[PDB]
Amino acid sequence: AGVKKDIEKLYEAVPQLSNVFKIEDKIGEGTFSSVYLATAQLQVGPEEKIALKHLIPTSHPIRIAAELQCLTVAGGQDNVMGVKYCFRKNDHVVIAMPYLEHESFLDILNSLSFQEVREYMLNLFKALKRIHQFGIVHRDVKPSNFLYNRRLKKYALVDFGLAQGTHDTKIELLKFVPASLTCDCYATDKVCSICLSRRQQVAPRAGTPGFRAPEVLTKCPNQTTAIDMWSAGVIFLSLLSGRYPFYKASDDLTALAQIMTIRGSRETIQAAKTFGKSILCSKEVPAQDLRKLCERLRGAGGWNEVPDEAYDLLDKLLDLNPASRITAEEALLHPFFKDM
Amino acid sequence: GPGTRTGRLKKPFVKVEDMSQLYRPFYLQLTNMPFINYSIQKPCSPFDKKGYCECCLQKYEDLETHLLSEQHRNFAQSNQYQVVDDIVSKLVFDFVEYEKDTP
Ligand SMILES: Nc1ncnc2c1ncn2[C@@H]1O[C@H](COP(=O)(O)OP(=O)(O)O)[C@@H](O)[C@H]1O
Ligand code: BEF
Ligand SMILES: [Mg+2]
Ligand SMILES: [Mg+2]
Ligand SMILES: [Zn+2]
Ligand SMILES: [Zn+2]
Repeated sequence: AGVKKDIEKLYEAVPQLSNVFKIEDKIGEGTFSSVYLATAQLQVGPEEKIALKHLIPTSHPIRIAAELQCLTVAGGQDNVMGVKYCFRKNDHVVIAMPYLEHESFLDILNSLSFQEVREYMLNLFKALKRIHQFGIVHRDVKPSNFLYNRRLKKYALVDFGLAQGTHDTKIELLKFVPASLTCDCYATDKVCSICLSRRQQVAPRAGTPGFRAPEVLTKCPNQTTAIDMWSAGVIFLSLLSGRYPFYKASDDLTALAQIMTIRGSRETIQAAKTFGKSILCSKEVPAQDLRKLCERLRGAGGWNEVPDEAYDLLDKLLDLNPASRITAEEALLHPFFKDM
Repeated sequence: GPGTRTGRLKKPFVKVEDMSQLYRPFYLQLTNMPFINYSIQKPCSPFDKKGYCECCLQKYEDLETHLLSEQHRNFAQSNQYQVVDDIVSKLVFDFVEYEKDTP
């Protein structure tokens, strides 16, 4: 009913779709898009399942085209989703991708094996290595944007709607996407009318707060491909601990406080200095040993044999310092992936 | 306190400030700071319409209303989507297209 009307409105908005696709169901309902499952006939192939991503028509054309261009230029290889076609009528743009049937991350956790964890992370790093080679910062790495088909052992990083370019990005369109006074409250628990009256610092939009790196949470102006590696580390932390969502926060500073309870308040404060942020935390909390944290959260019995290499890689992904944080290319060379 | 806009943050708190001191600090105050709960059963966390149209450069209170406004329809029908069409021109359409069904 509610889905049936949405499908009817989509056919009305882009009438060409009615003569190509049998739209079966709504599989994504985000703030800025809706995704539908459809069946199509290939001219010189079999029938195919297709995901149709309808972008919110308030999106600027440049942002629409930049997302499409990530898929056309970087997609189709190394576990990065590609695109078959794109249909437009006025402000209604529908991206047609091959549909990858996939598991929900809660179902992944329910039958997870250690080798499956290794393969999942390996294939995530292959996709991140490729998009980072093109100078794309995804900004929204999380399980719902990384599709996994367990039966086929097939993977696809999707959703470039929040992506930004690096300075030397190879996605052309990503390039196109009173006075403040000092006071003596700095590095204290004080406020005053001077610091309270300054304007707000602004930063590009990122994804879910529980997957944002500390430099994103603190609104650092320089946000690099390292932010995606932090997000990958959060996925790994969920896999090793069995907890999802691991960080449960709807605002940035709550997420940061949770991160400090895992990685240490003093450690986070020292790292933040290097990207120009002063953090003060009235309650000091120690850094957690990652093996003990994951083993106690996941349960005992039996997964007690996880190798040291797994938690070492997790430490490098969750490096609070974005400069020393491991890269996707380096992660693929890490001892955790011996023989793969 | 509030009257003078001067004083000290009630604890516990987290405070974040840009080191150039150009921006208002960000604050977090909670009754309790986060606590890692190992006893809650997995997979639970251990810590357990209005919008802006980039086309019209305009805030809106209801999406469906805004999409039908004269200024948005004017943008929607313009040449501003050529940047999208130029990418589509490189893609190959390989689906079967049916004639419209008629009685
Ligand atoms: N090519 C695809 N194959 C299968 N499912 C998809 C595909 N693209 C998107 N989806 C599903 O639709 C959801 C929303 O799509 P996404 O591009 O992530 O939109 P949003 O930008 O709104 O998050 C995804 O989380 C996934 O479940
Ligand atoms: F919500 Be999508 F992951 F932008
Ligand atoms: Mg998404
Ligand atoms: Mg998205
Ligand atoms: Zn002050
Ligand atoms: Zn508009």
